[PDB]
Order: sequence, then C-alpha cells, then structure tokens
Amino acid sequence: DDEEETYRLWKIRKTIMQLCHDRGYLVTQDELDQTLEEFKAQFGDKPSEGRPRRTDLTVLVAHNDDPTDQMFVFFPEEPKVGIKTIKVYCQRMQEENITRALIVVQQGMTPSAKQSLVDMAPKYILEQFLQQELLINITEHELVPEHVVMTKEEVTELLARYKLRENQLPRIQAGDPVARYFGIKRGQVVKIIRPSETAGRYITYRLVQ
Amino acid sequence: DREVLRVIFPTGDSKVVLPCNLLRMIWNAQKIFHINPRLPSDLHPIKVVEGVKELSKKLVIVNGDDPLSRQAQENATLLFNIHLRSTLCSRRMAEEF
Amino acid sequence: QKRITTPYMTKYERARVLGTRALQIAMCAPVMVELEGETDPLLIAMKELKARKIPIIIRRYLPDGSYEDWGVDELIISD
Amino acid sequence: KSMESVMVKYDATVRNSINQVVQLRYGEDGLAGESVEFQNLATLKPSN
Amino acid sequence: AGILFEDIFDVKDIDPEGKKFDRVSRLHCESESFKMDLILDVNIQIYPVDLGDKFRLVIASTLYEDGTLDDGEYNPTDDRPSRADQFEYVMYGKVYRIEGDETSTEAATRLSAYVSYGGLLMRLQGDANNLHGFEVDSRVYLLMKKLA
Amino acid sequence: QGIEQISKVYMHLPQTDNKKKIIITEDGEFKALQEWILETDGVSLMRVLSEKDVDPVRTTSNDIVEIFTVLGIEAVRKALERELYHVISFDGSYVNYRHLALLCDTMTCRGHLMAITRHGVNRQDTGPLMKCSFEETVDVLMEA
Repeated sequence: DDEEETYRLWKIRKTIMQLCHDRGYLVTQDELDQTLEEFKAQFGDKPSEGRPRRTDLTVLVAHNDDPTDQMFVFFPEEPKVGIKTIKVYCQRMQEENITRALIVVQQGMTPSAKQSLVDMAPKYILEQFLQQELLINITEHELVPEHVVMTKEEVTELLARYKLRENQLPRIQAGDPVARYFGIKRGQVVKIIRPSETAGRYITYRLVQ
Repeated sequence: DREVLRVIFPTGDSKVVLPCNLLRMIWNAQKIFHINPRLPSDLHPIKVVEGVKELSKKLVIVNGDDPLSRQAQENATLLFNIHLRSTLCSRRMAEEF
Repeated sequence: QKRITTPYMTKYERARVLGTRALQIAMCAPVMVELEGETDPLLIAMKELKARKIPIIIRRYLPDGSYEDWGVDELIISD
Repeated sequence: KSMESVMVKYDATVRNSINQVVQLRYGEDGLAGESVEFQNLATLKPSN
Repeated sequence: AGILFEDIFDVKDIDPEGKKFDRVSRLHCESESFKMDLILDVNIQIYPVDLGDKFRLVIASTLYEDGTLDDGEYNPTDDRPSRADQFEYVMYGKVYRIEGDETSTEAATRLSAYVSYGGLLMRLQGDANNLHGFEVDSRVYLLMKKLA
Repeated sequence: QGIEQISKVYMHLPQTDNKKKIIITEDGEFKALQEWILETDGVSLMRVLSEKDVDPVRTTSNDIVEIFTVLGIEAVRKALERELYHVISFDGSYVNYRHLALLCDTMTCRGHLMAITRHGVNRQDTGPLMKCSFEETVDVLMEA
C-alpha cells in the first residue's frame, strides 16, 4: 500500500528530526512538529511512482555550535545498500566536505558495505540505521531515561570530582540503541538523569565502551 | 516541588520511604512542649521558612561546593526536601501543628 | 584538614576501636580515663570512648588510594 | 557471589572489589535501610 | 472547688450498636440543664446502669475539693477529705481530644471533649462555654451518682 | 495478517491501577482512565511499537533481553527493576528499593545484561580466586 508506506516516510523523517535536534543539530521547530498532511502536502504525492522519492527525502542539517559542521541523512532507494551505493554517498560528502552522515536502510546492508563504513570511519563517519528502528523514538519510551552527552570538559570535571578513572565508571555499549541514537563513539561519557523513588532524582554516568 | 513530584510519581502514589518521620516528630514536639492546638501560636511564619532553609543545608549527602557536588546533593535529598518543605510549611505550622 | 569523609564514627569503626582498645587495656596499657570498680577491659574502653580519650587514630582509606587520618576524639560518637 | 564485594566506600560511593562505581550514592540517596520509614507526600495527590 | 463540669444526665441508650464488651456498656446520655450530650463507657458489672436512669456527673481535676493536685498516683492510705466520698462511681482518666465547630475565623460554639479512663472512653459535647475547663493531656476525675 | 512471533493477543480492561492510565486533570487531580490494553503471548517489541494506534511510550515487554536490544542498557535497568519488583511484591511482600536497585545496577554496570550465573559472574574482570570460589574452580584457575 502507498498510504501506509507514506506514513512510514513521514514517521521516519520525524524521528530523524528529533534525532538530529537531540544531537544538537539545528532543526527548526516546524520540522520537528510536522504533521503527516504537511509532509504529504510538502511532497504532494505518494511514494510508489510519485513525487516523494527517498533520494528527494535527504536531510542536511548543521550543528548549532559549528555552522560549518553538517550531517547528511540519506534514504537509499534499494532494499539492500551495496558498496556502490556507499561510494555514491561517500563521493557526495566529498563535494560538500561533510564528515558525518546517516544512512536509513530499508532492510539491511550487504556485509561488504557494512565493513566499508568501518573502513572509512576515520575520514567520514557513516552510521547505519534500519528503517524499522526509526519508526519510533526510543528516547521517548518511559523506560528510557534522559541521556546527555558530556563534553570533554565536563568529563574531566566529573573524574576529578570523584577521583575516578574512565574504566571505573559504568559502561554503555557503542552499539546500544540509545548510544547509536546519539552517535556517541568509544571513550565518550553519557550523563543519564533518572527519577529516583528514594532520592527523587539520580544522575549516573556511563562510559561508551 | 509539586510538579517535580508529579514527574517522579506519575501514578500519583504519595506513599514513599524517607529517613525521618516528620509527622511523628511534630507529634512528639506537641507532647514534649505541651502545645495547645486551640491557642494562637507564638512561632513566626518567617522563622518556619528560614528555619527549614537552614535545615536543608545541614542535611548533606554529597558534600562539596562545586557545581557537580551541589547538583548531586540537590538530587540526593530532592525527595526528602520536598517532603520537608510541604510538611514544615508556614501555612501548616500555624494552621494544624 | 581537607577531609571529605563523614565526621561521624561508623558502627564498624566503633566496633573495632572498642575491641582494639579493650585488648590494649587487657594487655596492661595505661587507661586514659578514671575508673571506679571497673575491671572488664571492654567496659573500660567504653568509658574512654564516651570520654573521647582513646589514643587511637582511624585511617580511612579512600577508593582512589589516599587516606584520611581521624582521631577518635574528632569523630562524633553515635551516643 | 555476584555482589559479595559491593560495599559503601568512605567517599560514599558504592563500588565492587574492582573499585568500579556501582552507585554514586547507596540507594541513590546515601541512606541506610534500617532508618527510613513509610511516609506520605502531602503535596502530590491534592488538586490545585 | 476544682470542678471542671457538673450536671445531671439521663440515660437514653445503653448500647445502640450492641454489646461490644461484656463488663463495659456504652451509655448514651443527655443532660437537661446544659443540654450536653454524653457518651460514656461504664464498668457495668460493678456499677449497673439501666435505661432512663438519672445520675449526677461531675468532672473534676482533683478529688480533695481543696485545690490540691493529686499528682496522679495511687494513695489509698490518704485520709484527706475526698470529693469521691459523696459519689458512688469514680473514674480517673485523661482528656485526649477537644474538638469543636471552630472555623478559620469564627471560634467554636460547640465543643467535644474526649476523655480516656484507662481505656474507657467518654465524649462530652455541648456549648463551648460549658467545656472551657477541659485542656487536652490534663488529668480529670469522673464522679457519678445515680439519682432516685 | 498480524506480526510473526506473536501467537495470541489478549484484550482486556485493567481493573488494577498499575496497568490503568493515570492522568492529571485540569483541576490537578489524579484520575485513572479505564482504557483497553493488549497483552500478547509473544514478544515483537520493535515491530509492535512502530504499529499505528499503539502507544510507543508505555508499550513494554516482560522479556528482559528484548528490552535491552530495542531500548538500551538503561531501559533494561529500569525494566529489570520493575520485573524483579513484580515477583517480590506479587504476594504483598516488600523489599526496600535500595536492595533491588543494587542488584539491577550490578547486572547492568558493564553496559550489557550480566546474568547471575557463572556465564555472567565469572566473565567480569574479577580476580581468579574470587571466581574459583563461586563455580568452575579448576577451569577458572587453569585459565588464570
């Protein structure tokens, strides 16, 4: 169906806007609170043989702190992203000189392509996201507490206050769904703020490892 | 504090576990000092406000004046301080206790 | 100076300070407090603890490897 | 055996034998379980 | 005199809810002079009471009728004249609650005084002016004399 | 039709307040709403959450592993606390939260679900002597 499929595109885009906004990228308010009709009106048709194309759904956002820093969100049309598709995106990133990008895959990536992202990880950071994952914002789930990425200055202050080593903190896997949501790499520290039934509020810190 | 509580306890269950039983402590104070509930009180409402503020500073779980220690100290005693403020409020100290 | 540990004596410090001081008294160590008809070394240590006269320094090891030396008189006894 | 080494340290954090932080404060409030009591938050339920 | 309250009551009900205890009955009595409502637990075994019985109730802070405080200890050997000699049923209790119709601004017109006589409970309702001598946590004596 | 791995779905109105929807009205009171909730016989948390007309905020799975792989280590930390609280408080028994919170923290301190078996307690970087005293006394010491 097309009415169902277009709903996915709007919902996936909404999560990306929230994901980008939560990552500190400049996402305007109307983009976040964009209705399905507004998305449907903006693209004006249905996916199958219609105006809204996954290629035309690409999103470019700029970090609030550094306007030069930017990120792509690519929606590959093919169900399985191959090496050639990644190189197309990799070549495109070179033209705009953008380091970080997001690929919202339909079903999965061919194993060679998955290795390709890691191979180019230093120069360019490409993050694979499954389409099913983006259909919801896990950060909005009740079980998920508030995650805040700590700046290097804050992490230094944290360890100094508690006389702690990095390995002494609780860990969060780099592949954690929330860690992937925030695009945190190994060595970064996540500040988790939780409601506590005893204290009222509790802050814990998780190192990405 | 009321709105903070609503987030901590969305179900609205006011039963909590906290260190000091303030209601019984007040009851002990009434008996120890023979408080007469019928007569007007000589406790200034401001002394209640200032007294509770001074008390909150004395109840320290995370010592330290740095912002990280101050925030943890605020979080560690958030629930008790809310309970303390809503029990030792000036209105209630003069109305029922 | 520059102590971050609690100013109160913990129940585990009280148990060992009293037990350690009792053995010292039992081994003919001088009694810092005046005793009247007290012959049990453990009861004498209790009097010294109440009088804050136990000549023992508690060294609290912090997780980072450092320690804070507290005199038994400095700490606040539970009673 | 999975927690026999977890302890409240003198810096008030909860750590295991490896010295890893399990809780920054015991129970998230730094209090012991013997002293706390059941009490009612008087400001939660009542209406505006 | 050291008398906090004195009046004559008529028993209306002996146990409306039912006989909760074998040796104790809950009298529901009303006065005719001050129109004070009285609920009283009485040791019905030693001091039987019947419906319609009339008795004189005195609530006093002391028994010596000289103003001397009893101090609240058993002194059987005391030979000092006692107000209890004129009454048949004497109980010693503690007032543990004083309720009233007081509002935020207006004072109380009706007052309820609750007294526990070692577990036997008494409530004395009526006009506030008639119960001004009652102060919570104070020791009072209940003296009852059935009137023929 | 439907989602694979979800064999049977039960629909019922929750009488207990725990599964009811409690909201705050205009007056500021706590009102519980009698709303339908579906309980399945299988777990497809990721699929079910994305479904339309399904609440993606409260929809939860009792399967700890499903929560971890869908929501993260902190979500499973909270879910593990709720599930453990359910078994303890099922018969009205009460345990102080701090004891429950401590067990959950040790099971999630390393960023992954650590079982309280030998496969989770001996894998953590503790000394071999501690490990040998728990289980696999010789295999633990041979590896050391």
